[PDB]
Amino acid sequence: TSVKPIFSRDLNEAKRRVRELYRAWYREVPNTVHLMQLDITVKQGRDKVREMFMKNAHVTDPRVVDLLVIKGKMELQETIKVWKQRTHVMRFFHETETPRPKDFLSKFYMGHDP
Amino acid sequence: ASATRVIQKLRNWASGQDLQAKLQLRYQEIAKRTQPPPKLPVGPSHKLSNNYYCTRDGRREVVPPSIIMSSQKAEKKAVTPAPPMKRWELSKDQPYL
Amino acid sequence: LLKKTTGLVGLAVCDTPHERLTILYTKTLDILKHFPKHAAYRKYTEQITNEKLDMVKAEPDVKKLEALLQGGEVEEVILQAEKELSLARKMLKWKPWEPLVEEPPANQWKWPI
Amino acid sequence: ASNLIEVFVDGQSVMVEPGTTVLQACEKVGMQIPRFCYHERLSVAGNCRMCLVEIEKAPKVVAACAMPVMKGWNILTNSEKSKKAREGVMEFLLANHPLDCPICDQGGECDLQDQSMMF
Amino acid sequence: LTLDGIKDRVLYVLKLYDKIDPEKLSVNSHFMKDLGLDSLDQVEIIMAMEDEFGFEIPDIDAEKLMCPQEIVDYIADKK
Amino acid sequence: KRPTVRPRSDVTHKQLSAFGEYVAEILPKYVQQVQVSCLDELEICIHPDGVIPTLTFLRDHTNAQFKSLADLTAVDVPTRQNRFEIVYNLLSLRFNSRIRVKTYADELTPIDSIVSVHIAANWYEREVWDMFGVFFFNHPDLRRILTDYGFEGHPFRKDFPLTGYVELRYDDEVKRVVAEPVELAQEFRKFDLNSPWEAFPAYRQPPE
Amino acid sequence: TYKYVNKKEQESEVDMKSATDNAARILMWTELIRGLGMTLSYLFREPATINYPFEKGPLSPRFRGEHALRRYPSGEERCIACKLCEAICPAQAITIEAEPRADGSRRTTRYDIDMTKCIYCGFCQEACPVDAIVEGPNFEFSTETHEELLYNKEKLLNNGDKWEAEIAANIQADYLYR
Ligand code: SF4
Ligand code: SF4
Ligand code: FES
Repeated sequence: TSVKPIFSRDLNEAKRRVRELYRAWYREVPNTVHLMQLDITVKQGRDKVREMFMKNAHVTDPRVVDLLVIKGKMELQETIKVWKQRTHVMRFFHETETPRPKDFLSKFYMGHDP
Repeated sequence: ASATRVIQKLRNWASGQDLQAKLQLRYQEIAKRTQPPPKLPVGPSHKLSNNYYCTRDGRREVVPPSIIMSSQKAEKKAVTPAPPMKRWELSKDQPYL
Repeated sequence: LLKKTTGLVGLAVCDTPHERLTILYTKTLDILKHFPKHAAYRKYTEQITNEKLDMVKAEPDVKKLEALLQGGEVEEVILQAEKELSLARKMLKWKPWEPLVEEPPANQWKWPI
Repeated sequence: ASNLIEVFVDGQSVMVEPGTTVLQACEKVGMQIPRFCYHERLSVAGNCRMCLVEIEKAPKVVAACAMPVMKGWNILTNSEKSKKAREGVMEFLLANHPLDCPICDQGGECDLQDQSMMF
Repeated sequence: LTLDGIKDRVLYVLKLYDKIDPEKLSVNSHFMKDLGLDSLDQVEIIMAMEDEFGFEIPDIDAEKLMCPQEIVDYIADKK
Repeated sequence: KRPTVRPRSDVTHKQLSAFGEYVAEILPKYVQQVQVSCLDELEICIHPDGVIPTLTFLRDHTNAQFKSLADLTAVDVPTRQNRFEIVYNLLSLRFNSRIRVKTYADELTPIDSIVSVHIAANWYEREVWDMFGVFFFNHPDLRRILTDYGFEGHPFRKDFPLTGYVELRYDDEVKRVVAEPVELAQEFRKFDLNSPWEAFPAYRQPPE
Repeated sequence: TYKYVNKKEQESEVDMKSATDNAARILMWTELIRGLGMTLSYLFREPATINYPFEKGPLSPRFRGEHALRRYPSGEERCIACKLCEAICPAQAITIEAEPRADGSRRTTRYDIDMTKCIYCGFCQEACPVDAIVEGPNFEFSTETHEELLYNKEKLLNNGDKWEAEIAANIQADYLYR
């Protein structure tokens, strides 16, 4: 149960890197919304960033947290210099997809998918 | 090929090359679109004897690679992967352009 | 005479190829003397360095020296000696004569699965 | 090794019970001898002659589906004699077999086709 | 160092923060023990301090800036 | 002699075996296995810690001079613990030879990038990261190079589906190119094209 | 061996006549004038343009065009529902469903080939054991809708009945090679 660290010895500086990445994403969201002419507002873009972080927040392996930080830096840098376009940014919101309600009655009425 | 002699001389002088000798438009020298039927030959294995497949099964002669050294299984002069490459000779036909 | 060009872009023409090769091989031997005695890299690199130094000292002609060394042109031989010296320093830092660092898993190199 | 006998498949030693056939010893080692008439839940027939294999220092190939291993036999399964026997038997089957493969329900499920391609 | 000015400017930033209500917030009140926030909420408060003060605060000091009191004396002995 | 069988020269096999012994005894700290195939190709399998010394030695040695990197790739074999096998094919123009260097990694142990040794390793390691998710230490700019912008998942892995998870289409309501969960008008029909009879007895694995 | 494309032997010195030649070359544009002249020569050749659609580009009997399902001279469908064409089809553009016919013959109930998925590689026509599926020489079948390129058995049989006077002749011309 002993492995080689990637960047972080334990969860502490891994969480420090998480906080730095979240800080820079929070900085970049208004610039993203202003530059790429997004229909969304600044508030819900920051909410999207925050709930992405909370989606990934359940992991406590330092290597996995380091790799998630690395991938977040790639996504953020890809947003800094604008290669990721308006469609790629708006892919985070799924506004064109009808969501699937999680109740048994609705999943029974639609089809056989559990 | 239907060009007059005046236009042919003008083209030859203007390009510096003999153009009527090598025309890029094919007129009659190409092969006929209808050909006599062929008869393709057969290969070396088309024989009725001494042709057992085990004697010519190249696919089954492949062996697993020979382990030179393994970490679990396993004064001399230094060597190279091959003798050094011989220097290329200059072209005797046209060495320079 | 002197070579007008080496035939390779970005490679200069060395007007003193014997002295440069001599000092490069001497520096290579001197840095190889710091290696452990049982180092196979030290033994082999000393073998090639000694052979090439002997051939350089034996042949004073540039073209015959290139034909003897058969490593391209003498400028390429000088560049290879420089890279061998840097590699000798890197081997001395890395110490690869030690035993195997960590055994691979049991089916790490088993193909096919 | 009480009531067990040592036999060899391609030089590899293996313990077998008495009455174990050559084909059974070969599949105990891990090689499937070609077969057409042998089924492990049917009685032994021994007629298709596809399981003919060469025993070391034996001039005649034996049918692995019916012949039991005796003692210390070296079963050369991938020998020249065994390959020639398999080639001859498949040639004799496909001599009178009809060219019905596209109109056959046994398209990719054909032991005859697969053993043709393999042996 | 304009202690009262930096103090009520920090309190104004905390009032302006939309997630937390003004009524139970105090100077010595603690972010997770009292206010029920998250570490992400805490670093959002720190970034509000950033863009309202104009000077950088490193990630290291953020885990010590845990009540408005540490914020106000940190800017007091930093400015 | 046989017109249907590829001719075999054993001098290349002897030379590559000698060079494999040479490299193995020069670097016993990292080299884990040395093999020469029936195709006369030398493969040297090393520890991930010795990627930089092995590549530097092969590039800068007088007897090696493997100054040209043929390619850098990864093979996903998801039955072993370190499922990504990183393969470096190198070419020696001085000695007219080719060599292969293998190492291993999994999803959570990155290996050292060799951009300092060969410059094509920049884009090749970018490709390996984009296709397999193998991180590379000390890279100048490791990012995606082939997938879509913001593509989630590494598609050359064995467990990644062939058709993927999302597909793009133009939505007129939002006037954009949007991503949907993938739905195929005709499903890709998988074919079980494996004969139940063993083809090559030379590669017969022993029973478990 | 090897040769030099830009290297020149030794030196041609620096002579006054050579300097005057170079100065005349880059002052009176001699290479420009000769390039103009041979472009004028091509102005005075004959164009290589054929008169489409009244003239057609030459082809070969091997040409892989629009797919078609052939018949025997009796009129029976050549296809025997053996599915090797869809087994070998590298783009998976062939879908086949089959059942015994009322007289018990092994025939297809569905034979769909997607032109928008097909790569026009001839693997079906070279894997067909009875010369049923062919890539006939039709290529002028561009449609205005995506649906019209989704062929079924009726469309393929209609194509085979339409192009049989040419497909059979091409197969007669080329079948000795294959
Ligand atoms: S020509 Fe088209 S239909 Fe025929 S096998 Fe090739 S891709 Fe499939
Ligand atoms: S290969 Fe020929 S006979 Fe067989 S199913 Fe296809 S079209 Fe029909
Ligand atoms: S399997 Fe038929 S003879 Fe043995």
